[PDB]
Amino acid sequence: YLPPRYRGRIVLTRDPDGEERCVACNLCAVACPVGCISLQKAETKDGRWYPEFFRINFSRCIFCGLCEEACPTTAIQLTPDFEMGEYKRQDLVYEKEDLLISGPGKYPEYNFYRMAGMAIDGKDKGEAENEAKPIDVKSLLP
Amino acid sequence: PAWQTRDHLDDPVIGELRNRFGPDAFTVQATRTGVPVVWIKREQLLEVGDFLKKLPKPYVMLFDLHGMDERLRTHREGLPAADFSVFYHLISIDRNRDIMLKVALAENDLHVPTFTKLFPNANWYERETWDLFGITFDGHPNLRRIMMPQTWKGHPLRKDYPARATEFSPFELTKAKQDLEMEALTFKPEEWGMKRGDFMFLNLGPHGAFRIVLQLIVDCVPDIGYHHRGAEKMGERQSWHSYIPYTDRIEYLGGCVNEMPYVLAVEKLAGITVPDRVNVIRVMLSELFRINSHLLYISTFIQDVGAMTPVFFAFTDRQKIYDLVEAITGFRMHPAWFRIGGVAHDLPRGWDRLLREFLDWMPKRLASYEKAALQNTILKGRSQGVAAYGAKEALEWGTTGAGLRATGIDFDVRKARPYSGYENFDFEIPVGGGVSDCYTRVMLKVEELRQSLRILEQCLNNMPEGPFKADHPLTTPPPKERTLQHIETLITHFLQVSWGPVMPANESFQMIEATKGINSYYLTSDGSTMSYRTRVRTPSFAHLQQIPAAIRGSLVSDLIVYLGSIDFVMSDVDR
Amino acid sequence: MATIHVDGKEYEVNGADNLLEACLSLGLDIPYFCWHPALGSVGACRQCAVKQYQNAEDTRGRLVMSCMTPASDGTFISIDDEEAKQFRESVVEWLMTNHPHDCPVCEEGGNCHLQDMTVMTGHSFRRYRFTKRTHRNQDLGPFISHEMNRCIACYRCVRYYKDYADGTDLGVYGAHDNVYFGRPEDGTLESEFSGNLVEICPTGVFTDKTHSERYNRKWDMQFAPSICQQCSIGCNISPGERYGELRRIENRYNGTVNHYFLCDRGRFGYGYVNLKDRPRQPVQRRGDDFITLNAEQAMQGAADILRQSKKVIGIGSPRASVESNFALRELVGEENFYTGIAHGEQERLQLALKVLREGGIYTPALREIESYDAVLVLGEDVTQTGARVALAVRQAVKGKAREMAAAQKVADWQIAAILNIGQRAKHPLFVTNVDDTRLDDIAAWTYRAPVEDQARLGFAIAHALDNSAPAVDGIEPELQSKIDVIVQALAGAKKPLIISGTNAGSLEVIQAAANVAKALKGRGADVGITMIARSVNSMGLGIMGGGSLEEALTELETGRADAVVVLENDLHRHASAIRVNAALAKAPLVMVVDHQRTAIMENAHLVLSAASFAESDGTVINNEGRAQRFFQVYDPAYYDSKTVMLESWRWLHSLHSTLLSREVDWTQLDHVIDAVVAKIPELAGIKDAAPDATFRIRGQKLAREPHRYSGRTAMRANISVHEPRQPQDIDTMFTFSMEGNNQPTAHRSQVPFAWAPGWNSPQAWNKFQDEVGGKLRFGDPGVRLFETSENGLDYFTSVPARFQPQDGKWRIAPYYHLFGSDELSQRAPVFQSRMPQPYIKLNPADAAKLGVNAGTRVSFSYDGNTVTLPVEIAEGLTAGQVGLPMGMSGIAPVLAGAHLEDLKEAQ
Amino acid sequence: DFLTEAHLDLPMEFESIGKAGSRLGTALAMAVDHEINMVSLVRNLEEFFARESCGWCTPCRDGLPWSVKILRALERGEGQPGDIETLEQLCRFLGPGKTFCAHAPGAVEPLQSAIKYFREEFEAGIKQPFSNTHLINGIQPNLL
Ligand code: SF4
Ligand code: SF4
Ligand code: SF4
Ligand code: SF4
Ligand code: SF4
Ligand code: SF4
Ligand code: FES
Ligand SMILES: [Ca+2]
Repeated sequence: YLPPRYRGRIVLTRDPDGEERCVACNLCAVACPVGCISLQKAETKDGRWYPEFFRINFSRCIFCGLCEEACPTTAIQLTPDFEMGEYKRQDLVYEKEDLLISGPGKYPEYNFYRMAGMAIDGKDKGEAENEAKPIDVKSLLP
Repeated sequence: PAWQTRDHLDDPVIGELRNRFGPDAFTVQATRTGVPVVWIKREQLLEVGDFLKKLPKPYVMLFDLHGMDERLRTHREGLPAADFSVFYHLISIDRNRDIMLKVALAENDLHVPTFTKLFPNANWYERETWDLFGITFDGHPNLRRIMMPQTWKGHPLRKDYPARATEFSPFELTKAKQDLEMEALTFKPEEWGMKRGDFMFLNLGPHGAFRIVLQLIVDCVPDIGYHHRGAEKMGERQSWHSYIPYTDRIEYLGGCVNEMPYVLAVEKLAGITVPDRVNVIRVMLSELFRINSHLLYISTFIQDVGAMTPVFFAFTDRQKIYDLVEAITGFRMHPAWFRIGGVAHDLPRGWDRLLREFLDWMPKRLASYEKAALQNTILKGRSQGVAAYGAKEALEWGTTGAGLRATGIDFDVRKARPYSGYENFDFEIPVGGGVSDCYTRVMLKVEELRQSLRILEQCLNNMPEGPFKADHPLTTPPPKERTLQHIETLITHFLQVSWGPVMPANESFQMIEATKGINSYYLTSDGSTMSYRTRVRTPSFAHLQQIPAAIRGSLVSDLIVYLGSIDFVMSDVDR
Repeated sequence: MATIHVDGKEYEVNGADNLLEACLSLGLDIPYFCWHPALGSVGACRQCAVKQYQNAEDTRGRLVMSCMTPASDGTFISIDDEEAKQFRESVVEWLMTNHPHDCPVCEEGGNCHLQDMTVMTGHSFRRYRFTKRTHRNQDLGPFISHEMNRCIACYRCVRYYKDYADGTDLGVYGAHDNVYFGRPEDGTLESEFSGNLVEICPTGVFTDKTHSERYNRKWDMQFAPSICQQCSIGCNISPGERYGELRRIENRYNGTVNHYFLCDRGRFGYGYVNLKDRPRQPVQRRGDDFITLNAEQAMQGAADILRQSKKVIGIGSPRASVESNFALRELVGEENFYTGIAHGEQERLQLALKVLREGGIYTPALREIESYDAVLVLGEDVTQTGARVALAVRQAVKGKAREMAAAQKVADWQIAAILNIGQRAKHPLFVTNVDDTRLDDIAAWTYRAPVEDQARLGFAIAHALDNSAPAVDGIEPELQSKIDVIVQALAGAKKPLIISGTNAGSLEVIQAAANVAKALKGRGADVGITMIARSVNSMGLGIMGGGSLEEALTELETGRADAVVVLENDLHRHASAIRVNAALAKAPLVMVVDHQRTAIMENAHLVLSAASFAESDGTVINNEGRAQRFFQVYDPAYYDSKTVMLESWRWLHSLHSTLLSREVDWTQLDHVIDAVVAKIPELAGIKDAAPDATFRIRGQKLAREPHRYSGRTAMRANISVHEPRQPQDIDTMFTFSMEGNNQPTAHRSQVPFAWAPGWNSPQAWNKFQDEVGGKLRFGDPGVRLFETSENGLDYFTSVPARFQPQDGKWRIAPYYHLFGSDELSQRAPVFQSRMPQPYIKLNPADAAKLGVNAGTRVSFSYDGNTVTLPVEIAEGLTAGQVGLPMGMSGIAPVLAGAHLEDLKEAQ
Repeated sequence: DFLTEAHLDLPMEFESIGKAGSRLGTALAMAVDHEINMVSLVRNLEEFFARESCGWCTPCRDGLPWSVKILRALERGEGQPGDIETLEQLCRFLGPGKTFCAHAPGAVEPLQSAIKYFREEFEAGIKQPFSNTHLINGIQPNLL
């Protein structure tokens, strides 16, 4: 039996539309006291920021959860699962394919791009939350 | 507010110091430590110190002695010109007041007279200051390195000394072979302490692992520093928010008790008064961890000097306390749940039924503990008069906690200097009959465990409503739901977790009653997002320093019983 | 000068300054957006509000703006007044109503002035519940991305671009809360100084597009103080590295040289460092096969063949450091050392050096240029070569409006009042080129002519200023009228500036400019002279000396030189490609020490993996003569362990010791600099350019990384989970780590990056200066090698004859481009689209005689080769001339002043 | 600034209208009868002033549209309890010397007088409670 807030294995989650939630903002990497996160930003032709690589060194990780609370997209979360063990320390280094799970985890509904002003596919300018339509300077109305 | 900057000129100790040494003989610093801070010259250190020892309500205890580098400190308005400094924290129990004396030093002349004649507990503190800084204490009998080994070149708390292990060359085992050969040839050069001497010199190594060199008891010399983790140095290389996990590991049984003095001290630099719900939540988690530590001390105490068959049921009760902690915070040990301005989350919605189940469960077990320990004769006969000390010995060696309270000195921090809203609770302070020994200390802890359960009874029935985080711009991090929707809250959260919160240049100081003795945090801000100096006063350091004074005239079995009775852990001692 | 009372305390400040720049100099934090130290005060954002009292007894005063308020004697202000604090919080609150939720995906995040001021006011709670305004974006070209939603309408971008930089294609559109900053339509920003908008804009509207391909936050950067390598001006820069690749180029404040601004070639031309084609290991040829060697093997292998050779010659480079050329000179001897530039380029460079050292006329620094009252530009197309001088000359031309405003008692910081008083009045600026320049919008007169005609106007101005100067017979009355206009403005100036350079390709233009400066010096004027050179260390290589590259090629093809050590030089730019490739095939041993892949390394026998400026240390000497030190940014061996990239001076010194005593010597940087000072007295100042590797700030080494640098236990964890040791620097005072010092008040001149508590943006440079907009607190880095000589020169009497066209022969008129003419930066992929198509420019009468129009591919012959180019039409180009783009792929800069024998339509 | 029936029988001079809390202006007066809702009248006024801002200075360019949006909420009946105290703060911080010219001080002069003399019609707009945030599952909020 584990409580919901248990600080075991670190995963990266997904949007309800099915895209990866991480926007490679590097706040989780800097807020970690042990320095166990390395990542690089990439950008799609759509314009969506996403991580080119995501690397967590689980030999160094102390499972403090400061990365989860730093994340402004709810992408990185700590799950109730302590079942880890390896013969080699090199196999404690997890890449993005070992971390990205198929769903949204603890926060089923939050999508960051719906908040964001930046324009990606499916959300042009004025299609975000509390956002009006763009008015051109050449418009006849004063 | 209780955090605003004060010079404490209305404290009555300054006026009699003015009438004794003149107005030009010292200099008063305005801090947020809560105590007067006075800069004296090193030629007057002993005169000022022995004057405070025979005041009509005298200062009897040297709380802490350590140093600061101060060379890279840019905000130094009002202070005298110093290249290094040594601070002396003194406590008067009868006035319920403290004073801090600061001696300024130059970089070429790191020399100050030793304080050991007045206060005996200063011997280990000056050795640490000699170890971590390069201040020489003239007149010290055995001024050797107490943390690092004896061939370690360099003073690690100097600001030119690199903090990280990666900055040095790795463990290539060039020095491991030499340290192994040195350890294999363990011989006495008559330098490891006083060592006057026919005599059998024996090293015995046993809740923590440390070495002691004993003369067969004619002379005993603890060798510590085997658990030095550089926690104080770590404060210089971490932001105020990201340092919080390191606080939890100063004491393993402490948990959220250990985080409490640090967050309260940071909140004084930030100028944050927290809401009432934060106060009751923090007091709740601290009394849960205090109960867990006390049950561990009573459990382990009954096992070594008695039959351990009935008391093994206490593991199930500690499992219930760990399940309640990881239901609230998330993780069983090292929660790192206290935040600057509040806590990490709100209480989850089923907390009340679990706490009520624990409060219903506990009195039957507690009364079985009282029957098992108060009425027993064998352990009582093996614990009465076993390396005892009194009130004069306690105040000399800086012994606080159940030790000091077992003598007639009624001194708790939760009643004398209320913190975290402890003054709105109904609890009693148990006290002994003037003799501190192994039976009296355990009996006091059983009484404290019952008072802790009374505090938890008031927390469940008078849990108020409102936020779990203060409304203040330095509350780190902000509430997450506002961060996920509002740009100004997102901007504050962005800079706080990355560059760090900016604490303005000041010095804060908090003392709390810990699970074992009094634990404190003395923090200095130079205006940056990291601490300039972090000082952690742990009571176990004083408690382990006190043992050669009391054990002299006893057997090795009495040493093992005395070490098992004192409230010492080596993670606290070495930090 | 003046004394003001702030928040009860009392301070001494300069009376001429306003209250914002007074209080920021004292370390009092006032928030601000629309004010800039370079741009002046306009009063738009209303963020700098303080409460002002009439005297000490007035308890209730009024809110004023400190950027718009003079710091007069007797001023009583309160920054921390409660009503002032509430209003300053409200200004941030009003800006936060329309700001997008974009900080995780904003490239300004962690380096954002709006983020810093929002925290500094203490506004963290949103009350506004209504909709936000949105804007669409524009395409601004390959360098700058556009996101108008983040704009706070501070007007800094338009005030920089139109007023300061004199760009024409950026403006403000709309009205009320719908104001839009940008271009009238999409397209590339035309200004050569567009890239300073990323630092000037306090938000993330204008961001670096070259950095957003490989983005990282500022706290993850590794910084070093460096010098720009793209031309001779010597702008101080702060390059940032992450994961072994150079990421962005930042401006490094230097109050003597560049201050807040860089040019676009410096800011965006760094991509050649990040090429995959660069050599990373030493490579030795074996017939057709190639063998990879380590550092020890390469030195022992090279010195075995070099011991058997009978004569070894050395070819230096103008783009190599002073320590690298000297080490090459020490290895072959000074009798065998050649400079690597052509003889005609060498002759113009030593004459340019002669007038600076022996002319007796002071040569101004780049910021001192803005104080001069008249500017004559002879031959140097200065916007395309030496672009920051053109920015400095625009500010000098605005000095007339500052003089009129000072007479009317308008303060120096009130910029909109000064501009209103001015009304297109300018200090006189006279430029001469072969075609139109980018300074033509502000020039009093432009003279488009061949280079001998530009020199002949220069000698005639000197003869009309002094009777002893030699005269130019044959001047027509139309030109004679204009010469009188220039002479009356020059002689009537209190402080004239004379600008020329080596890029015109004429010895006579440089001779004409020294005659004008001499004639003004005899009149009593405080005259300055400025010469622009070609490369980053052109002036340094000229002070060292040596024979020309043509002499070196002679010693190869006449058999006497058995071996040649080429150092960081692609010889095709300086000499004919067919001659170079033939003469390097006769040599038994050719050794190249270059960081870039060049064409001459195909047949070379040994290549050494030299380091670029990002991976090296050294001293460069700029056009002024200032010796400046550049420091290594990152260790390239840290990430890739097979990388054997060493400094050029470290490779050549070790080779000399293995040649002498068979033992390699990996020397330290201060030993090489000491060796320079002893042998060459003219380079004695380079010792004092920077301190040595034993310099400490109270026992600490200067830090390269910010204190919150991340990923220490995960950066290299994909190769080995065991953390390696941190790279150790024995050459310089800097450490390859964050465990060091970067305090604003630390007693040093070399600042790797600016950061302060509460100031994460480029506005943190105010904490490092003595007064804001002034000099660095403990002095700007860099030292002048030579002082002004006591006595001057004689008048040059070598007046050229007037230019005459010839049938068949076509003179080559040089055209320069900021994004194409420089050797390293044209290999950047972002410069491939910013550079224009290759062309050939013809007079309309000459294209009518040839029978072609715009767009026709025409063929010509240079040195027996054939190049076909499409024709462009140039009305300002005089007949008999032919415009070529210098320094491109195919057109060497040695071609300036050459002749094209044959020209006909391509078939 | 608006004036009442009690403010008649008072001379049309600059300092006489000045001591009555208003400005004499162009001296061309406008009468408001009992059938005009004051909130709608002020909303029309602020809409003109907001859209006629030149856009140079922040408290005019961004402060005045916030006032317009609050008044539109008040006119429709969607006003929240912190709205009227925001209008008071806007009037204080858009006064003389705080903005770049006198446009913004002239804009808030009808607004502050109409709240002072006709607070009951502005208070009638407040029919909805305060909420500017939406619930997020898995995150407990900070309960004030
Ligand atoms: S996991 Fe979260 S904090 Fe880390 S880079 Fe991705 S979005 Fe940013
Ligand atoms: S849980 Fe803590 S140690 Fe582990 S990756 Fe996250 S921040 Fe780093
Ligand atoms: S410009 Fe600054 S405040 Fe705005 S989204 Fe970017 S980082 Fe955040
Ligand atoms: S684009 Fe940037 S610099 Fe220009 S007005 Fe907007 S915020 Fe200011
Ligand atoms: S002017 Fe020259 S040195 Fe300065 S940034 Fe431009 S190219 Fe670099
Ligand atoms: S107050 Fe005046 S200057 Fe400011 S935005 Fe309004 S109209 Fe423009
Ligand atoms: S900075 Fe002074 S009003 Fe904008
Ligand atoms: Ca180096």
